[PDB]
Amino acid sequence: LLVPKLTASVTDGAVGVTVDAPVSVTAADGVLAAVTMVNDNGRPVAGRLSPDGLRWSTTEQLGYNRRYTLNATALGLGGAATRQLTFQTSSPAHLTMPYVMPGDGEVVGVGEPVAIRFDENIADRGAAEKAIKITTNPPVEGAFYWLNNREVRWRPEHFWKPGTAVDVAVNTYGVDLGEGMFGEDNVQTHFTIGDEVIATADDNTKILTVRVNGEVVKSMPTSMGKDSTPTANGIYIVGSRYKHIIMDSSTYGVPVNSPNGYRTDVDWATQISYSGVFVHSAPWSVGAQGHTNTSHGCLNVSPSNAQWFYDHVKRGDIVEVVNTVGGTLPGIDGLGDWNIPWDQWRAGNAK
Ligand SMILES: *C(=O)[C@@H]([C@@H]1N=C(C(=O)O)[C@H](SC)[C@@H]1C)[C@@H](C)O
Ligand code: NA
Repeated sequence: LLVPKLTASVTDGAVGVTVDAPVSVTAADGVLAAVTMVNDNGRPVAGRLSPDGLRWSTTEQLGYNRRYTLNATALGLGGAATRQLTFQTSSPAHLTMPYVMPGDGEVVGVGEPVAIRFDENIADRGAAEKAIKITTNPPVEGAFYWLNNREVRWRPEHFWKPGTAVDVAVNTYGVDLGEGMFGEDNVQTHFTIGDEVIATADDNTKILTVRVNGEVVKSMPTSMGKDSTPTANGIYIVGSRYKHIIMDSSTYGVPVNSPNGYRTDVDWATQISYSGVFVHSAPWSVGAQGHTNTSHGCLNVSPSNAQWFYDHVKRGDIVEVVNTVGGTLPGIDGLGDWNIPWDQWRAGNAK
């Protein structure tokens, strides 16, 4: 007859035990008759034993900087076995919280990347990427790319196919993200891709044409950036929408009191770059719209066309600007991800 054997997922005296996984105990040639896990000051840890009595596991989040003591007894025909193990979990120098976009349960356009923004700089980008689990249905190849030291993006080679489910699990709790930095918690979001909405602003015609699944549904006269401050060419991703908003140039680095500084309240504004490009109402330039460029870079349209855009275009839809005397929108703008060539995006920049 064999004496029961106890096996635990941790070892007695271990330090730096990571807290991204549960602690378990398994019995062999016998069953678990008693399992308790207690922190430094005696508080019991929630756990559950399997019906067949063979495996116990913690069922709640284990804490950073804890010393836990596990006590287990196994009983079998051949006798008894009891063990006591004490171990210490990870002690972070710092915690960072991730924030994910887009919103949970949202429907977005075919240009929307998965966005994970940490509230601290990440020293080990690879460890962050590894901790982020993206599911797509139908499955599609995609890749991570960092816009800066805190925010990473994931997208496919081409615009999403309408009807695609996207699930994002950021499993950073218990994960060492470099230089003693650990995830403050996990976060999860799920979203779905809607209709293909692509609006093209052609500087040769000064028209903003809105296509939904390939069909023209709207043609808006526009006035883009004057030659001195032109609208950059390229692919812009639609972000937030505002019934009205005070445009403050200092938000985008430009002192209000300075030469092309400004602080103006505007109607029906749809943001399409972090650098401050909006589609918005411009009653002052309705005469110029469709004829000459007169703005600071924004896409001036009529009050009714700005409101139409507000009502009918959603986060993640696409605005393409072409044929202007500007350069190309920076790939790392914040809403310019599609201007990065796929070979470069796919290669990433985690190192
Ligand atoms: C965009 O060009 C700016 C925005 N558009 C303006 C315009 O005149 O077209 C006004 S300046 C009076 C407003 C500030 C900015 C947000 O980029
Ligand atoms: Na879209």
